[PDB]
Amino acid sequence: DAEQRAVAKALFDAVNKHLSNPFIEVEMRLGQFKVEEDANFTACVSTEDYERIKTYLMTEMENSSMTRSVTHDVSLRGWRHTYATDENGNPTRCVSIVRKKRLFVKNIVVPLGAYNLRFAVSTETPGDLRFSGAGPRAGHTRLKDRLSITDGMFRYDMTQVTEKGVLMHEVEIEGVFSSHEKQLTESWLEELLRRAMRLATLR
Ligand SMILES: O=C1CCCc2nc3c(cc21)C(=O)CCC3
Repeated sequence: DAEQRAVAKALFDAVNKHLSNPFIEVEMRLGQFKVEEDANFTACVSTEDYERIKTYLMTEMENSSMTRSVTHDVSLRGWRHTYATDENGNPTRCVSIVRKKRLFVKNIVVPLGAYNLRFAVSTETPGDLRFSGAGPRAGHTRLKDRLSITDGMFRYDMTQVTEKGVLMHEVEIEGVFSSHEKQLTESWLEELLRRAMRLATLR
C-alpha cells in the first residue's frame, strides 16, 4: 500500500515525457511467463479465471456502461487493419488502420500465485484507409469477441480471441481520457495498479 505508491511514482516518472505525443495509449495486461514455447510473456488468462473475472466485474459495476463487439483484425507489415463482422463472424468492411509503437513497457511485481501484469504505454497512430484494399486475409488474422466495461477513466477489456483455430482469453484495463496529458496522473496510475492487482489475485 505504501510500496504501491512507490511503483505508481516510478511508472509516472518514466512515462511523463511521452504524454505530449498524439494518439497515446496506456494499458495493463494480465498474463504469464513461459506458457508458450516461442514467447516470453503471453497476455492471456485461463478459461476459468476469465469467467470469474467476468462474474466479478459484471456484479461490481453493473451500473457501468458496457458494450460488446466482434471484429476481425489482420496484421500486415507492422500495421493492424480492423474489419467489422457480420452475423456469421466474417469480415465485411474495414473500419480502422493503426500502427502501434511501444514507447515504454514495465513488468509489475505481483503476489505469489497471481497473474503477471504488464504495463505498456504506446502510440496507435491511425492510417490511410485506402490500404484496406489488401483485403481481410493478406496476413495473420485474429477474430476478437470483446466485452468492454467503462468505469470512470478505466475501461476493462475481456476478449475471446480465435487465432488459427485455437481460442484464448485476454484481460486488460485501458485508460479512457478526454486528454491524456492532463488526466493521466500519478494518482491515476496508483488506481490502475490497485484495480489491476484486484483482477490478478482472485483465488
Ligand atoms: O497508412 C499508412 C501511412 C503510409 C505508410 C503505410 N504503410 C503501410 C500501411 C499503412 C500505411 C498498411 O496498412 C500496411 C502496409 C504498409
